[PDB]
Amino acid sequence: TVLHVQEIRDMTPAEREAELDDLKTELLNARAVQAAGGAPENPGRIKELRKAIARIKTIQGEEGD
Amino acid sequence: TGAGTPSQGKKNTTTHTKCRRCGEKSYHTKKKVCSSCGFGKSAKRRDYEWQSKAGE
Amino acid sequence: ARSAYSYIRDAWENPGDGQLAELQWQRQQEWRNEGAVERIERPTRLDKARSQGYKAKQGVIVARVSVRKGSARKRRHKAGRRSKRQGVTRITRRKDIQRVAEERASRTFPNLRVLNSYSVGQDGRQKWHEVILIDPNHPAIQNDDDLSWICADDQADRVFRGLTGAGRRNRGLSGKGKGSEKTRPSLRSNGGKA
Amino acid sequence: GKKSKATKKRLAKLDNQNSRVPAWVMLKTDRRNHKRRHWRRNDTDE
Amino acid sequence: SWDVIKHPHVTEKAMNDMDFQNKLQFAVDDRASKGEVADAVEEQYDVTVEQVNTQNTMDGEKKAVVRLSEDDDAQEVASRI
RNA sequence: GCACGGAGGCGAAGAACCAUGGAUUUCCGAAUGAGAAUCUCUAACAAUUGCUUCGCGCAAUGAGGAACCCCGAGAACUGAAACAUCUCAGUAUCGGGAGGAACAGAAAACGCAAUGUGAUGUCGUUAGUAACCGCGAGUGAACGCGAUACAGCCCAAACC
RNA sequence: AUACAGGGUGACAACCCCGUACUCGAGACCAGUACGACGUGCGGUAGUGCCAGAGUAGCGGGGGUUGGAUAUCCCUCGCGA
RNA sequence: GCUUUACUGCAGGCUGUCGCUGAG
Ligand SMILES: [Cl-]
Ligand SMILES: [Cl-]
Ligand SMILES: [K+]
Ligand SMILES: [Mg+2]
Ligand SMILES: [Mg+2]
Ligand SMILES: [Mg+2]
Ligand SMILES: [Mg+2]
Ligand SMILES: [Mg+2]
Ligand SMILES: [Mg+2]
Ligand SMILES: [Mg+2]
Ligand SMILES: [Mg+2]
Ligand SMILES: [Mg+2]
Ligand SMILES: [Mg+2]
Ligand code: NA
Ligand code: NA
Ligand code: NA
Ligand code: NA
Ligand code: NA
Ligand code: NA
Ligand code: NA
Ligand code: NA
Ligand code: NA
Ligand code: NA
Ligand code: NA
Ligand code: NA
Ligand SMILES: [Sr+2]
Ligand SMILES: [Sr+2]
Ligand SMILES: [Sr+2]
Ligand SMILES: [Sr+2]
Ligand SMILES: [Sr+2]
Ligand SMILES: [Sr+2]
Ligand SMILES: [Sr+2]
Ligand SMILES: [Sr+2]
Ligand SMILES: [Sr+2]
Ligand SMILES: [Sr+2]
Repeated sequence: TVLHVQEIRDMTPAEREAELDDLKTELLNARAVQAAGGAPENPGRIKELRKAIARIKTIQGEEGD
Repeated sequence: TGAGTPSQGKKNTTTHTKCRRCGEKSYHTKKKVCSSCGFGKSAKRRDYEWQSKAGE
Repeated sequence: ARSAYSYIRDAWENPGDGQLAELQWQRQQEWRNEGAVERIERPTRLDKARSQGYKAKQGVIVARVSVRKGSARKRRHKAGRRSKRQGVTRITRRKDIQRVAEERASRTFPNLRVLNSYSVGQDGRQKWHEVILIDPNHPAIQNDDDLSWICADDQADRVFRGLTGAGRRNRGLSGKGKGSEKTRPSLRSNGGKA
Repeated sequence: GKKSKATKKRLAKLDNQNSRVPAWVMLKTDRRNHKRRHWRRNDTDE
Repeated sequence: SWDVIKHPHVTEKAMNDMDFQNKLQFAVDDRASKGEVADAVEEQYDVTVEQVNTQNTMDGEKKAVVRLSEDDDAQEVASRI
């Protein structure tokens, strides 16, 4: 959602990686909040983060990094 | 000592276990041979025409 | 004029006479000490080899194979049988020794395909045959007008299905008329009565 | 007994499968865990 | 490529280890070693790991008990996630 | 998604869904660095081969598939109102192997004997005929003919 | 209505919805086949005993198998143009 | 299933012969 394919392709290789580490973190912290039985969730994002990561990873392989 | 109930109490040996190759609990851990898929005995998979009716 | 080859041929019509006799007596001493399947750089019977399709080229291999002489090596019946199916001593197998030889050779060279084979004698307890095998994956052969045919997929493991010359003879396929009613096109399609 | 790491993973999985069909699946399908196993009444593999 | 840290293991026993022994507990990939758990933890929360004890759980996962140096404060770390 | 929930989210930046192509594709598995009940230990075409720059450098094999197909191994119950030859039957089952189909195949054929036919399968027929057989029970073709489809070539040697 | 096949829709539906007839498009198979074209070069006379596949053809002992009977096919031992 | 100088066969052992197998 929030992150589209165009935007991802417009990022430089170094940006995708930084963007990747960032997404992985938001996710890790979401799984932490979830593990802590945290309610301030947004079930949509925890799902979106996974897709976003798969997208960047797909784009990274497509562009050669 | 009877061959029935009293002799059943001595059974605590583990022989057949889940097979790495086929997933069936047929891997004889003492023989290291699967009685179901043949693992440990043959590269080819264990099979026989008598596992079904002759004309089928 | 006569080819030099005809002289090898002529020598082998009487392997028990002349110089060939002394050669065999000498050779066999060495053969008896070799394995079951020994690769050899050159055919012992050149004329025969070339005649069967051999060529001095990359991808062409020749191997001498030895097999025990005699009939079947069968185990007597452990369960009830009628007198007829109790035989053990005089029962022979349906494949000749040359065919058994071709198969062992082909097992030794899994990637090669049997082209043909011929006899190189025997002693009182075994027989030797040399087998010509071809590398269907070598370009020197993929480009040979006389041998590239053996590169086709359906030629894979041809020996194991009786597609060899020795195979075809042994299957009673020589005759095109009388006598081949139950051999052609296959022993199996004819109910195995040939 | 002594369980290997793998044996242990399988045992764990079996334990997890031994849970009930979530209540919401009931409403959604508008009306059983056929694989419910008991440690005593049943026998697992291996 | 599998990650080392799966998520914080938050339970009554975990908190005690956090308040009383300056230890953090994590659910981690069972292929990870004690050393790989230490490194990953230091890099993720910028802390110093002193010791790591592991256990392959009956949930099919690996649990790690990570003690931080006296320089760091578990209570404060875990409290920012 | 099956699946009619709750919450929340995605979609006009055209999602869902469908077709084609691509990406990702854990471990065990022929399973191939060594070992192991799907894990572990210290760079790997393990093993067998061909070629070879003689270095795993380049390659092949392995296992699977409903049956079909080809090559080998090969019963007994049963029938004969017993039973041994015979029968059941080259069946069941076993070993090996290929393909999309296999196998066969351009005559040292046939032998309606001819001034005739003209690679090979297969189908119909020839025919339960010829032949076999405690001449018992039973077993059982072919040439030809009508069809289907058609297709004919390459070596060895001579001479170079 | 070149559509009265079938299904769905709160009951017996050509005309409510999907379809159905007609027409049209793509993929797969036929097939890298047929056709076409490139190259090669068919055939005939006379002379010449230059060449033409051996444990073979064939025979005998022992087995199996076959409708194969003296006249099937094969294996095995021995002999052998 | 068992027995034996029941019927018929089959392994196995003994023995001759041929091949392996040559020179004087
Ligand atoms: Cl072969
Ligand atoms: Cl005719
Ligand atoms: K019988
Ligand atoms: Mg030529
Ligand atoms: Mg056929
Ligand atoms: Mg529980
Ligand atoms: Mg421990
Ligand atoms: Mg391994
Ligand atoms: Mg009877
Ligand atoms: Mg019979
Ligand atoms: Mg009678
Ligand atoms: Mg019959
Ligand atoms: Mg005839
Ligand atoms: Na081979
Ligand atoms: Na139990
Ligand atoms: Na978890
Ligand atoms: Na996939
Ligand atoms: Na390989
Ligand atoms: Na090498
Ligand atoms: Na009867
Ligand atoms: Na009787
Ligand atoms: Na009879
Ligand atoms: Na006629
Ligand atoms: Na026969
Ligand atoms: Na004979
Ligand atoms: Sr007693
Ligand atoms: Sr008792
Ligand atoms: Sr015991
Ligand atoms: Sr084994
Ligand atoms: Sr099988
Ligand atoms: Sr093969
Ligand atoms: Sr009990
Ligand atoms: Sr638990
Ligand atoms: Sr024709
Ligand atoms: Sr000829």
